[PDB]
Amino acid sequence: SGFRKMAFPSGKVEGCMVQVTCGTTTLNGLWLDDVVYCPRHVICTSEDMLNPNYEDLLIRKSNHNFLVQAGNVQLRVIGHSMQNCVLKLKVDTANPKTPKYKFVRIQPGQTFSVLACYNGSPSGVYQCAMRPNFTIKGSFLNGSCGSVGFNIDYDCVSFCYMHHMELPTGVHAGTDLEGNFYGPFVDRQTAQAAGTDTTITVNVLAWLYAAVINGDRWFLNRFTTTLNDFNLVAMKYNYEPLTQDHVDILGPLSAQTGIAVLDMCASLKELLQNGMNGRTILGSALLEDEFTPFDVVRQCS
Amino acid sequence: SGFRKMAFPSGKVEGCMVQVTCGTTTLNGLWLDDVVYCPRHVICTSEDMLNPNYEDLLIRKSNHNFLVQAGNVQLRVIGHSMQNCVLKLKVDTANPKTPKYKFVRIQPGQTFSVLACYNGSPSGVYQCAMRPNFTIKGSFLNGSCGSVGFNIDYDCVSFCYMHHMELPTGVHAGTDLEGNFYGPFVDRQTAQAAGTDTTITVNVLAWLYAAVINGDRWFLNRFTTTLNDFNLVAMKYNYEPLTQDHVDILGPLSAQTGIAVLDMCASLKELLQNGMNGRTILGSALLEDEFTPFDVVRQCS
Ligand SMILES: [Au+]
Ligand SMILES: [Au+]
Repeated sequence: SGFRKMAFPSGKVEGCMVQVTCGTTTLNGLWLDDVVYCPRHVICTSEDMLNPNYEDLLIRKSNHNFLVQAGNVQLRVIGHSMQNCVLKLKVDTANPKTPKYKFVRIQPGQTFSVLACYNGSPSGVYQCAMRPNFTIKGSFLNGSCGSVGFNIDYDCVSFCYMHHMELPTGVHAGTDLEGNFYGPFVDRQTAQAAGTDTTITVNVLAWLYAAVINGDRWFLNRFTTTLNDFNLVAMKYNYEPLTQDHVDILGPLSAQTGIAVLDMCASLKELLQNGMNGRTILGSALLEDEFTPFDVVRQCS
Repeated sequence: SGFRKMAFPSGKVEGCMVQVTCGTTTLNGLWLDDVVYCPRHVICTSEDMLNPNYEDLLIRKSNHNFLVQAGNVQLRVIGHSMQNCVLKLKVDTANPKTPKYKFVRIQPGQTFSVLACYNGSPSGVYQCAMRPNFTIKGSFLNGSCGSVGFNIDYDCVSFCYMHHMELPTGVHAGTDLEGNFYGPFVDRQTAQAAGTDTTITVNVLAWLYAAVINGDRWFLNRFTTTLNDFNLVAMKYNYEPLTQDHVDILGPLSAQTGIAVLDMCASLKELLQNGMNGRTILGSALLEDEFTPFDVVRQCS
């Protein structure tokens, strides 16, 4: 038994992490096959970030200006192009540690594991979630740009995130592995603000289902509710509106616990209306919303 | 910026994870050099766990009774011995993915990253801490025995934990890589209880120092205190008594923030005496004590 914030084994991704140095700036790149993916702001300095015509600055850059390093080995760049906000550095030698992988753009609320990297070397791994305002609450210092978020299905490593920016409000923003930013954020240093960070409601119920099968049952209570009326209380406390799909995904969680999805919404409804009375659920004094229903069934498999 | 619960990159440890099957039971083993380390309860069934003379059951076991599997490769066992509560299965082929490693027995309060494994395959990685009652609050299902906890220093992978038991109270217990259990727990299914889980106080102050450099400063307050008098309030709320060593380890954290260690103890003292008024620190509604002072300086490096 036991429940914890778990991240995927990052071993397959560590073998894809390289260092990219373009002029004076340095960050990390994702080495898959014979292509190295890195944020396109590597071709910019601190003054360009104020407002960078990225197409103009790429005109002055050539193949030998991109230094790809994989430990004590230097990769030879023989081609480069700009795909949205990412850089595709074609190299001559393929990555021998390339795993089974795809490029998947995740949805708001889905979770993924992030490998923090600096100078192409992995520093740590933690679990993250795509907040409804299309930001993430990760740990990213300077030089962490190029770090990726991934999911692992048996043998397939599903790359989904790449760090780019840190907003002036403390959170972070980035793109998928195709270069398209998650949300209305641009790779430019300006006054960017994210929306009101609502709570992934389907991820809270899945987390409450994990507390039931682990001992924490003091929040279980003798009330039920309807989907429309629970969404009224959920909308007041800045929660995501629950849909019929979210109810279905918790089906397996409801089938094993024998607690209906609407009965869990009522118990949650009382936690929003009465608080927690100083008590804890699964070692947390607040309601955790960074566990997908699939994250629970995987940890309780 | 940003602060999160980070675990070490588990890539170096994934290359050391094998499957050990002795008779009807199966679990994971740590393949370093030509030795495979696994809990010695692999030679026991469900009925033996009631009370197992481990020396007697090992008399009936030979080399061919231990099946070591590394994916689609079977390892040949040519030697086996019992070191405390671990099993040393000598094999004929050395592990090519053996990293730089040592066997270090950590102290209560220190942190380490755990790789959850089932049937010799890594499932996830999460950060853990050695609670003062010598247990851990990890996530371990059936078949997770043999999973290890580790720290990584540049190139040295410091192995420190190996999962063995799940107590009837929900927490877990295990040994170091030399077989010696952490605490007064035995590899036997009986009525074992851990002591009162106190709070690692030095790890709370280091966590509060991380909140200062990240924005969360509402808990900063205009009071100071002494070490002896803070330990009076700390002893009431089941906290670890603060020593002069704990004060010194926070030196770097106090030097950069310009907040004295005693000033942080006073702010914490008010958090224990007044609660949190429903507010959060670093996204948590309680005081987190699973961050060593070195865990903070590493994340703020
Ligand atoms: Au960066
Ligand atoms: Au086990």
